[PDB]
Amino acid sequence: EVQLQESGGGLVKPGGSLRLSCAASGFTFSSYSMNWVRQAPGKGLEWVSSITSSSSYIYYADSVKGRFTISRDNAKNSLYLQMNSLRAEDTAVYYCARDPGIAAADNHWFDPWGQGTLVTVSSASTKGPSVFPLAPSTAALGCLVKDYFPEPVTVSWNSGALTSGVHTFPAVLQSSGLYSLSSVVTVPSSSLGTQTYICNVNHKPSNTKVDKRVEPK
Amino acid sequence: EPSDKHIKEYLNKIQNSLSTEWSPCSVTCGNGIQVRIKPGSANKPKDELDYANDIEKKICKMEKC
Amino acid sequence: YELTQPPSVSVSPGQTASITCSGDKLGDKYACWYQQKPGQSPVVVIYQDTKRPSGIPERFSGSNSGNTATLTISGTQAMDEADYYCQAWDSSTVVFGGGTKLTVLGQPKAAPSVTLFPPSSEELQANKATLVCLISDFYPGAVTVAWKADSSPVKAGVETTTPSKQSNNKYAASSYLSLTPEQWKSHRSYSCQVTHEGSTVEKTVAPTEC
Repeated sequence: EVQLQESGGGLVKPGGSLRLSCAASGFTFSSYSMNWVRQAPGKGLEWVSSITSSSSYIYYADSVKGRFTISRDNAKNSLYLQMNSLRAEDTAVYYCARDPGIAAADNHWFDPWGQGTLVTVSSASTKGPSVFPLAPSTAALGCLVKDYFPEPVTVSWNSGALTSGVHTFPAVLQSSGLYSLSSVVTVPSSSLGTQTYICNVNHKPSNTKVDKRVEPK
Repeated sequence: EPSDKHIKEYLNKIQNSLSTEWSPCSVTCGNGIQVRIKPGSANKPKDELDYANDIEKKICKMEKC
Repeated sequence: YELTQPPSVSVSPGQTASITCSGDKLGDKYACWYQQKPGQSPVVVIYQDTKRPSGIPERFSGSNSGNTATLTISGTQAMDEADYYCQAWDSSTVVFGGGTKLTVLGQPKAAPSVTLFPPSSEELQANKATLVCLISDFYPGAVTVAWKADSSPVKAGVETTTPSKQSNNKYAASSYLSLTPEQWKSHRSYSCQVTHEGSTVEKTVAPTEC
């Protein structure tokens, strides 16, 4: 399984610096050109930088030249993006991407892509969520994830053991500038006394995880 | 005079054998192309190759019609 | 170098969608196409002008010549709704088109399912209170949400999302009403009212009920 996993995103002050990493597996990382691509929320894809297998040839988009530095450690199967002098307009999901094309034919495409990591450039401070149970009356139960910043928050149920019937709703931006979201799961009403239901709310930008038990009444 | 795009199509076609050795002729009857990596680029890894810098082409004339 | 795509292409189910990507002598370059569904990473569906990765449905095809690369989806299904990006290469710079949002029209209408949660006991004991109105499985993707305190329209404390596409191509939305515990306990009821295509689904909750 060819896989790329980014890390290092989160909140960063304007003018600050942040280093993204991308861990590769399932292919001979040391022989492939690797790329960074970014996507501002609600906007399009924008190429950022490329580096060949041996690091001998490096290129940058004009919008990041002189501020970002791409690098790699083949022995660690890792790709890096050092981001300096960040501005509000660098806020984006940053994607790791492998180029398995044919460079001799000028034939380049990206496959696969990582899951992305969200970088938020803002002067505001982080705030972890307040999590409350949405007790059931099949039944619907869930978790209210209240007043966090910045995005994103992930929600699993029973540490990923419960996936069917799970609906995590996109967060609402509030007048306070904080976000709130909800996640609900539809479960058989008969399990409401027997099965334990716990929502695992992860807010990596504030280093906060909450595991909220949701019981009847 | 084959276009560069058509030459690149053949490069992709024989991507598994592309090397500094002249490829087989692109056709078995008529005027085709042969391609290779420049000898001076023999020590470049595949992902550091470039069509305009590293690829040579020559016409071949096969008579098996 | 710049690549240009139409912002929007629409198609009826089972019909052909034609998504173009344009640029100066694009035909002399190699073009590829990525599919991106909401909240997911892009996935290549065509590369090297015409090549389809294994696992990509056979109804995706591509061509590139002149100044236009064309992504063609025959017999478009609702599950093909997504943004589609073309991409090329120019002097070691990778260039993306601006993206085309593909809409599959004429899907079956669906009234919203509405679930309204009262404030939790934990939140009330924290001296806060939020009513949570979760709206799902409606099509098309346009609703208007209003709240009532007993029967008076609420004009403050309401936050409502834009509708977003679900995995089944119906839409979801959520609306939150912030109030005090004393407001929650002193009113007879609160209502979330979701209007979709001129018809309204109202859910009500009360402090004196369980």
